[PDB]
Amino acid sequence: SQGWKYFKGNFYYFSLIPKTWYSAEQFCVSRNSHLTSVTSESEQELLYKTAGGLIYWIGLTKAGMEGDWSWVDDTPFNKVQSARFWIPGEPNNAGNNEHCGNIKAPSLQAWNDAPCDKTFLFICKRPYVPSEP
Amino acid sequence: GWKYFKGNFYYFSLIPKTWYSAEQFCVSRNSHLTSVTSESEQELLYKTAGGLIYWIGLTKAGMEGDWSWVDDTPFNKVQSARFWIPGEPNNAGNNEHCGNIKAPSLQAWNDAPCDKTFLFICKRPYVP
Amino acid sequence: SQGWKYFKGNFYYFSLIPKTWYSAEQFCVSRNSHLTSVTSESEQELLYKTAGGLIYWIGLTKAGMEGDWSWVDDTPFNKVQSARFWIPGEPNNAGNNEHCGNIKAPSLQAWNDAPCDKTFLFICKRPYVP
Amino acid sequence: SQGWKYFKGNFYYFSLIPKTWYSAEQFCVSRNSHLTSVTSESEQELLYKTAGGLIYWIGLTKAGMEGDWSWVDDTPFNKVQSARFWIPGEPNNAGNNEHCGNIKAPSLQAWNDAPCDKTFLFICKRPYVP
Amino acid sequence: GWKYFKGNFYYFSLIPKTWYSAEQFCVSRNSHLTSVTSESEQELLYKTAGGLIYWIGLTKAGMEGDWSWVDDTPFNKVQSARFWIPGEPNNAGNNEHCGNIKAPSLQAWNDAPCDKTFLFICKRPYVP
Amino acid sequence: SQGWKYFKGNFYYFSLIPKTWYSAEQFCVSRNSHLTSVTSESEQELLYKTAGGLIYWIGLTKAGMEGDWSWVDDTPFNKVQSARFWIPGEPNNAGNNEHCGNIKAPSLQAWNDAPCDKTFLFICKRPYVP
Amino acid sequence: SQGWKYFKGNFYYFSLIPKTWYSAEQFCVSRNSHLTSVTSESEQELLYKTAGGLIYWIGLTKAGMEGDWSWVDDTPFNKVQSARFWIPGEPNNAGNNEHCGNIKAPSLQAWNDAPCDKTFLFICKRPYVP
Amino acid sequence: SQGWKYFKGNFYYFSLIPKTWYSAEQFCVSRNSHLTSVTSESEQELLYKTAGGLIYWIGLTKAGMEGDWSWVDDTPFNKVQSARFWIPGEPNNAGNNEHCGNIKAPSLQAWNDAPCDKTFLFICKRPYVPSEP
Ligand SMILES: [Ca+2]
Ligand SMILES: [Ca+2]
Ligand SMILES: [Ca+2]
Ligand SMILES: [Ca+2]
Ligand SMILES: [Ca+2]
Ligand SMILES: [Ca+2]
Ligand SMILES: [Ca+2]
Ligand SMILES: [Ca+2]
Ligand SMILES: [Cl-]
Ligand SMILES: [Cl-]
Ligand SMILES: [Mg+2]
Ligand SMILES: [Mg+2]
Ligand SMILES: [Mg+2]
Ligand SMILES: [Mg+2]
Ligand SMILES: [Mg+2]
Ligand SMILES: [Mg+2]
Ligand SMILES: [Mg+2]
Ligand SMILES: [Mg+2]
Repeated sequence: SQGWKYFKGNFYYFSLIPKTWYSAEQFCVSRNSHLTSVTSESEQELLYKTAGGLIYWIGLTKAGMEGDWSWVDDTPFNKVQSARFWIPGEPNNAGNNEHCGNIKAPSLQAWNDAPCDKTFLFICKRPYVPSEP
Repeated sequence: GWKYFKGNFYYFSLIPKTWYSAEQFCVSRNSHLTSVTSESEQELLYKTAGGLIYWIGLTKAGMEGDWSWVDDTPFNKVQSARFWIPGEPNNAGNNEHCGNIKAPSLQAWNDAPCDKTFLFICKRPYVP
Repeated sequence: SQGWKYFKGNFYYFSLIPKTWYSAEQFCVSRNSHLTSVTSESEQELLYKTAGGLIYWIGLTKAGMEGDWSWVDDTPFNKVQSARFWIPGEPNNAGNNEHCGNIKAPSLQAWNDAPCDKTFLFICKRPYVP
Repeated sequence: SQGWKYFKGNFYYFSLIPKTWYSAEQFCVSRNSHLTSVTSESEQELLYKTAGGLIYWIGLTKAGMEGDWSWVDDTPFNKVQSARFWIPGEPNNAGNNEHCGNIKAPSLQAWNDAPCDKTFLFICKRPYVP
Repeated sequence: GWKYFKGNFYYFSLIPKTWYSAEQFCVSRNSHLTSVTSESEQELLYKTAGGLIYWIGLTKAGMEGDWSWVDDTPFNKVQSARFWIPGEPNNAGNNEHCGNIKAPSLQAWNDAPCDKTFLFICKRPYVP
Repeated sequence: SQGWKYFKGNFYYFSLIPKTWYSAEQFCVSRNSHLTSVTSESEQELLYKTAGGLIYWIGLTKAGMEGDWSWVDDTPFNKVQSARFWIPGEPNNAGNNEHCGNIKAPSLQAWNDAPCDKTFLFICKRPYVP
Repeated sequence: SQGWKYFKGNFYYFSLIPKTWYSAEQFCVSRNSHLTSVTSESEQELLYKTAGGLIYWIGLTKAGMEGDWSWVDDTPFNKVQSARFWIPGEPNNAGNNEHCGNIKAPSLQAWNDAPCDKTFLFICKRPYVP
Repeated sequence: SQGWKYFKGNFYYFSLIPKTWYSAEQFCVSRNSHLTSVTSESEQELLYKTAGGLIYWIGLTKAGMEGDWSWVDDTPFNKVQSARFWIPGEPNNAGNNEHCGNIKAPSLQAWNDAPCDKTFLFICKRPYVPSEP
């Protein structure tokens, strides 16, 4: 597929069709990828600038017993270093039912919690694995 | 309301949810949507289900869309072929990427769209 | 890789060279496999009969903070259903240092815990792919 | 334990007793941690300066049938961005037997591959989780 | 080599081509991949085909992926349901958007990927 | 729209108001239909029996440079198989001006050509949608 | 015919005899042409200047169950880019019976909808095909 | 679907996956569209500038008895006014088997004939039909 943008050792797909969070993950896995994690300011900047005004699912979901946030790609979640990327006042767990996260605002403070069963465009991340000629 | 069988507890829900919302329900209860790895466990499940459809932990994984178990039990294509309803998985509409227990038989499983809501079964390990 | 034996949807490799548990694991992963799990009586039977009274690393290892036993292939470990597959009195954690497990006796009570850095022959399991 | 050191959302344990790579990773998992991953220059610099010229196992290990490097804490391994962190000429798979990695040189270019069965001090990592 | 039947001529090719390359072959011969609109024409085709698979003018059209005829004969869902192999069209792999004559029966049609190569049948009208 | 009669996968509307051929066509298209084609004997039978000995525009019209007859619904026109459905001696092109066709006689030899701008009742055909 | 006029890859016939919209379109099809479409300002200007203040049927006709305008030569009708070409206030469907369109006013805003059964001179178009 | 760009009363989809010419058409029809026609310089400019260096099928195909070029959307083909949009020396009917057309060069002279059964990205065109509020 076209549509995979390179950045710092990964490729990033910004979908054209909207899915629920899990259906989006399943499309990523079928493409040897996962909904993206975000572990730096420069990655966050890529995603929000590319996103423009459109809302995209990323790999953020609740998991374990205390519903701590987690990344579907299994990156260990760093709550300290992730606090800077939430919209102010998010996560707000609107109606006690917002257990997945998307990029919503055009700022490094971009993430919002939303219900997993809601449909949005999504971002996949696929590793690049070079090899010496 | 958990039912005990062979080292696990099983929760047959009362409320329907999508496949992933059921899976997060189970993870909040220290469990996962159930795997099925023996004819006796298939039989416990379809006898308990009383003819109603329940999501189980079957979902697709990889580019080739091989089936997998959300609890990470390796999925055995050969030993489980017998556990599908004849004709399934049929991938209806190109959008059936999760599995449920449907027919009261060893040949019980169907593929269904993951965003459909059904009752669901969690499996929690008993650790004495 | 040759010398794989087929049973119920998996192939099994019985090594002829001893490794530590982890290095055994590494060898299996280089052959697209894992040290084997054991999840039914017929599989245990295959494995101890095949082993021929010789000792092999299997995929048993402690994990998490309670040191509960686990499978390195990520099969959920069923403690109740596996209790019958340990040699009586195992796992005894000799020296407080036996954090891996092997097939040691030719019996359905076959398994012993042993130190991970001891070297034994090992059993890999690989899924049959159609 | 008293001696966990804090940086950027994670705590680090520098061991005082040497272990094989897997026995080190079991000790980290018994402390609710894993052998450490390295995902930025600032983290590599903390680790090699703290190591103070002593060799420590880190979470580098081969995985998959290709033998690509990975992190035992399941952080996706970024081969492009990690190339800066190996000592020049490593991983060199000396002896065809170097399947685990440690912090060896006091430099941003610090890592070596070594036999998993060698004993070295080791470094565990765990995120702060309120 | 054209076979005459009920006001049309029919060409059973000797060379296999994709569905659209066969259709352009037929258009270069003042014809189209055949429509089928009666049991007698179905029967002429599957008896002449001698058990071999031929593309015919069946292809999908609209957002709902209704079948259509390339020669613009309106496609009658009710009168043609009988002309499919039982189970078809099954849309195998999500990529079967053209039709061929496959089984020697009134129940003859299969859906297949349009980029597969088969022999093909053109229909040219006879205008006295 | 009501008053549609079902036969073999289509519905048929027999108007009660006369139009020119084209305006009849327009009316059918506003009801998601076309002036009807006729492609089997049973359909012709339905249509002339229903018409009850009254004259109706059908979808027959000349098109292309030879003035061959055609169907406005784009069914390919089968000249050989339709010859039996014209009244003997039709189409006679009276006045060199009869470029549309109607069902006129209650017989399988039913059709006549007539001028397009004459007004008659008309028959629309609409596919049954499941 | 001698009198076809050429512009931008197409020839145009301005009739001398008036016909209903459909009988005009049949006359164009007997000349290997269609009532004309209009797809640019320069084509509209050629047509209204040539028309010289006389009304001509063009290929505008309703099609589909919604009654959207279309071109009889099957040029996809661009409703956005055609809005400039209607006389202000048209199509006004006078009488609920105006299903065809003609060039009426000598202006870029030229088109009116009129009853298809009205007789007017008409304009045929055909591409040059070497 | 996102990915539909507006221009002069139509929307234009530049695909992310490559198909044969007909399979591309079939995807367009499933989306209530067709492979695009090109009837002006300004439309041609849109397509080649958007395309960049990537090759896309357009609606150009041979049809009728003399294999004249035609548009799949049924726009009548104007050979005079289309001559300016072919790459120099195209169409060349390489190996007597090039019966479909794509946009290839980054110029108003952009079209090339190629075999219909070859796979390329493709462009669909969908009409916009406004209605007064
Ligand atoms: Ca929220
Ligand atoms: Ca199914
Ligand atoms: Ca022991
Ligand atoms: Ca080395
Ligand atoms: Ca099929
Ligand atoms: Ca007559
Ligand atoms: Ca008017
Ligand atoms: Ca060429
Ligand atoms: Cl950062
Ligand atoms: Cl232009
Ligand atoms: Mg997409
Ligand atoms: Mg419940
Ligand atoms: Mg060996
Ligand atoms: Mg220590
Ligand atoms: Mg041939
Ligand atoms: Mg009426
Ligand atoms: Mg005249
Ligand atoms: Mg696409």
